Amino acid sequence: RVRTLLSVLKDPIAKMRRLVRIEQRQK
Amino acid sequence: GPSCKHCKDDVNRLCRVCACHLCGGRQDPDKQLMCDECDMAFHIYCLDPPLSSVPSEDEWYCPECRND
Ligand SMILES: [Zn+2]
Ligand SMILES: [Zn+2]
Ligand SMILES: [Zn+2]
Ligand SMILES: [Zn+2]
Ligand SMILES: [Zn+2]
Repeated sequence: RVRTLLSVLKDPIAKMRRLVRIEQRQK
Repeated sequence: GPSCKHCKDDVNRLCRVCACHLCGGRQDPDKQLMCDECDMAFHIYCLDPPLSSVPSEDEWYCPECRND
């Protein structure tokens, strides 16, 4: 019941949240 | 929109930020655990020791965030 990468990829909001966090970190 | 500086979110590339933190692969995304602290992904079979299945738990934390 832990979150998988697939669970993130299939959810547009979760996916966008993850992209935003990665972009911020890479700044 | 946002795009990874390492892999450009190109599915033909490896990335240990966007995909498995240990092997950088996008394969078997249903077997990659998300750490609830650092939000890195980890194949159950990349962990050492490896997990035979996805834990039945509310949250999971990776060896790095556990500091073990
Ligand atoms: Zn990437
Ligand atoms: Zn990415
Ligand atoms: Zn892996
Ligand atoms: Zn972690
Ligand atoms: Zn690491």
